[PDB]
Amino acid sequence: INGTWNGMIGEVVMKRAYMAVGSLTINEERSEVVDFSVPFIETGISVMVSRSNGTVSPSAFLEPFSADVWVMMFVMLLIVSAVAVFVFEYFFTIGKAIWLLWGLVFNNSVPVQNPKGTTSKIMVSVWAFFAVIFLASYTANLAAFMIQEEYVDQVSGLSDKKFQRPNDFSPPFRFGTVPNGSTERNIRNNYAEMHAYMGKFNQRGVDDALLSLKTGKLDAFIYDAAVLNYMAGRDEGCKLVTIGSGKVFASTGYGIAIQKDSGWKRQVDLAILQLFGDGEMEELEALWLTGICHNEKNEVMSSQLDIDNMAGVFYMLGAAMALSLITFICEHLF
Amino acid sequence: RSNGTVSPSAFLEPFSADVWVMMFVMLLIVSAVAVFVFEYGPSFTIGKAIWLLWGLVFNNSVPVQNPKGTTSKIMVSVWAFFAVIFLASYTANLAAFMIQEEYVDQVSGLSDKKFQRPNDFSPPFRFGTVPNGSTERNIRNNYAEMHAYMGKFNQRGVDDALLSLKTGKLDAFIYDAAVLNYMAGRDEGCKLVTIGSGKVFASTGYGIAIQKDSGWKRQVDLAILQLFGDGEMEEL
Amino acid sequence: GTQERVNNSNKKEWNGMMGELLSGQADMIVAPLTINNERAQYIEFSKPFKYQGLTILVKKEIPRSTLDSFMQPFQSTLWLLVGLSVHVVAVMLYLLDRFSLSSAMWFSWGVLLNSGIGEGAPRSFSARILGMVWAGFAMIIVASYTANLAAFLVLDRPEERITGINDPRLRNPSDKFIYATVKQSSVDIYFRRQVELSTMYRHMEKHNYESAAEAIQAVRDNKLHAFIWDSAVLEFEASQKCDLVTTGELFFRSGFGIGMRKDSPWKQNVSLSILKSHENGFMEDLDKTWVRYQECDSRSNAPATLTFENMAGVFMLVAGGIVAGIFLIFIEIAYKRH
Amino acid sequence: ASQKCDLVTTGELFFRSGFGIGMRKDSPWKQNVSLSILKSHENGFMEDLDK
Amino acid sequence: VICTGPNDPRHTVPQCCYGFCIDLLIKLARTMNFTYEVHLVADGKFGTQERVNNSNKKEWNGMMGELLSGQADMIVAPLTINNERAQYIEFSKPFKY
Ligand SMILES: O=C(O)[C@H]1CN(CCCP(=O)(O)O)CCN1
Ligand SMILES: O=C(O)[C@H]1CN(CCCP(=O)(O)O)CCN1
Ligand SMILES: [Mg+2]
Repeated sequence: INGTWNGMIGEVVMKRAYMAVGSLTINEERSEVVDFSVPFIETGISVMVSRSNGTVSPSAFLEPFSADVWVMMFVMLLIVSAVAVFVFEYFFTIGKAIWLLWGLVFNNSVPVQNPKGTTSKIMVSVWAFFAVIFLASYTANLAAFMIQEEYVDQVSGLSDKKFQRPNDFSPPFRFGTVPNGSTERNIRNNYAEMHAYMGKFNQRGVDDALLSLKTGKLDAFIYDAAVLNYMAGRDEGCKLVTIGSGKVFASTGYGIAIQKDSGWKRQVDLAILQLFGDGEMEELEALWLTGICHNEKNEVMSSQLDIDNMAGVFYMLGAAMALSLITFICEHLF
Repeated sequence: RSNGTVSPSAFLEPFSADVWVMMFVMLLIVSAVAVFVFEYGPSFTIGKAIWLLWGLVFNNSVPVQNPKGTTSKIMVSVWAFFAVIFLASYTANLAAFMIQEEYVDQVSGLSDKKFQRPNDFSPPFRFGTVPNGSTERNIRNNYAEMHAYMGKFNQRGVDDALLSLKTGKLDAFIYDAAVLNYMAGRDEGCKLVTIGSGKVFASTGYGIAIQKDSGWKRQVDLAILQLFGDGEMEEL
Repeated sequence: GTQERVNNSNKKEWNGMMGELLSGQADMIVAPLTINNERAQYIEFSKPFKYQGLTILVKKEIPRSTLDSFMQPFQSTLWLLVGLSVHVVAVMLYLLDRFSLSSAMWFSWGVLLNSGIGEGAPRSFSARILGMVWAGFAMIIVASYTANLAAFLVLDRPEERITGINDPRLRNPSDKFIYATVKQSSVDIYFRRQVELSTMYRHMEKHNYESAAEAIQAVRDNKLHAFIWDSAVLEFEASQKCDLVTTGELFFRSGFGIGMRKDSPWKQNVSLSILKSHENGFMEDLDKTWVRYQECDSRSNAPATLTFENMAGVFMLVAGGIVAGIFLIFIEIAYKRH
Repeated sequence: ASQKCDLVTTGELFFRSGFGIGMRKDSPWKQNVSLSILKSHENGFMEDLDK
Repeated sequence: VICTGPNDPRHTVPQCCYGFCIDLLIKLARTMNFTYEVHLVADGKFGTQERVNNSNKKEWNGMMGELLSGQADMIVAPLTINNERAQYIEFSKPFKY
């Protein structure tokens, strides 16, 4: 400000201090007055979002049995009906037999007309046993499939259609960040339309942004990677989620500021590299930079069913109704 | 370690007895109400209605004759809906009740009838130990019947004893606590387990042997106590 | 016993059994007294007569079924949709039969659920296919409902209890978990001396009790969440009263010894006596007489049973249907007469 | 693991490090190279390259 | 860019190479005026410190050995920064964490 520096950087430049140990970010402009050692922690521009349930499965009802199994069952039923009708004739039509078999497969939900004989009765009993086994297996597999997990939205590190052109989505994406900071300046310098769009959302304070995200008034919070990671692990639950470390924007790190020509830069760099190699960095991160939900795994949730979940079955019923109407119209002539 | 099966009475676990009695009373009340309502060849009877309701409850498998009344049809439909809901709930609860885990017999340890009175039990417990050792002498000095019984189960070799235990040739292996724990921590799978640390017979410890009247004993003891207090013992 | 400042002078001194032994008011300490470095620098401990560690007490609340009503699996929207769809299918079947009545409605109702009263089957090919599709849809709906109910019941388990001292819930104190202690014992010294345990010590400093009995009673109630007293006492309490359980694993191995002054002509004899008692079997007899006995064992948490919560809703609807039938019988008879 | 559909990178990251340009000691390029790397990181060239 | 190195016959057949590292090298060359001549490491290994059948003499191999010997002036590749390699050569600020 006004040419002169300020804070830890200013004190180091003014010669009243030799090093500045703390959460200092390494940048090009700041490296022209002081010398930075190898960063001991990585950081950047990250986005925090909220977890989504995601337990819908419109086609789940077809999962238990593959199409080949269904076709084989249909062909076997047709063959059994034909053989039964032939046996009955040898000792009432094919349509009646197929209707009876269909009713038997679906737990005898319709008042079918039973045939007369002994071989026919034996075949009907065998088909009933097969239908019972098939229904039990289908119900068991459907129950097994009903277990659903929780997923996280896939964002390609600030390079998604939701961030470049949010207007495309009917519920436009609402992403915000704290203004009057380095993140806002970097976003404005790099992108123009995105900055103008995000200007409408100027949440002030990390706590305010977290509260807005939890309530739902905001869709994503753009901030520093390290701060977001620290805040994620100290949340009441596991709703807040940070994108992977491989999709951060403007990667940088935290370093130790030293005078331009001090002679300790090599020693400190070697010491930090030795600490990284030995393994104390992981222990320090676990001891300090780790919350209750930091290592939490995706839980298993059993949500209920709604109209959209029942998709397909209603579509199948509508298709059957349309086919019945078409057949009635066509056969009305002859 | 064992596996554990399902209890013979598990088929009644899903519903409490009060639920069954309430269902029976509700069925009786519904049958009586239907019989009364039917007033306003196949003569209707209370017994026939009760049989129809009972058959239609589980899976309406048995043949029944439906009533000719109007409100009787609505009553039967409501009862069928209740029966389907009840059957679905029972099946779901039974499926949830079939998830069972493993368990350990939890032997008291050298203090129960298993190691004292094996004859008055199922086929006698086959517990053994490696002969020619301090454990054998301790058992002989402290017990006589147990030593005589174990004399016929002399499993020579720790590895041999473990192999015999795995194949069922032995029921229990009596040995040193630390060695048994270390072996249990490296055995294939998790078939072998060790009794709890709170049920160990003739407990002792591993120490450092020093001179008869050396002055380093106090320093060594204090250092060991400091190591215990700091927490490095758990890490080691 | 614990070293603390008198708050009046700058001289610190022991309190309790340790202070009494040092003050000369006693020549021995025959009671549970863990051996630690702090207390070993002033008095002499004999060989341990009871090895133990540290455990945690848990209330182990009985499981309950989260299910409330039979409508949980399906939202009201699905119920309304199926109710309208059954009528739509019945009307379509009646129209198809007429072109090429209550019978269609009865058939639809008997096919959807298992009433068994929907007699009369369609004779047209289109009506036959529609009935087959309706039966298949009803079967699929019932199967989906049963599967969802089973999945919900299976995944309905109580919250996991504390596991050891490394549990993150313990490392991050909150306003719900308490896990107090006796406020003057070896546990307090151990937790204060720990380097990476400042948060836990600070949290426990504001809730420590005055005696083990009070802490156990509080745990039995809803005032306390956990107790970290010891293992030889917590296990006995759990065995005697199966209302509480012991969770986790021992994390501070130690033993009980006999306390005596530095210059006492009994240390060697007492240690030899303790060793002889351990070897011969006297200690085993004492443990069996006073410790090795229980009243009610433990049982792994089993699935809950459907209580009258399941009855609520279902029997309410049954009663409502019976009332509706009793009310409508008169109207039906009057309509028939008219 | 993005163009195979049968390989998965399961686990957490350990021994965090970074890729750098190696040169001989006392070379008149270290400062300029590091400044260029920082400028590329800030401008967004690295993001474009990664994409 | 032309890319001279061994194949599999110890001939140095010149292929053409490209990618992230090549783009970064081109950008660096544009920023600071200097020409380049890329070639592949004959050994084919990143580099480590090993012994020899003769007397115990420290020596590197791969890219590190080539750079230390003097056959190359700069290394442009996915080379990690560690204490062992930092005592002999100088690393720039990381371009990928
Ligand atoms: O630059 C630094 O030295 C500090 C300051 N940072 C705050 C970033 C504020 P914004 O998100 O850009 O508005 C946190 C760590 N680095
Ligand atoms: O006393 C010792 O010096 C050793 C010997 N121990 C072997 C015990 C042999 P057994 O179980 O009594 O037959 C193992 C550790 N202590
Ligand atoms: Mg049926």
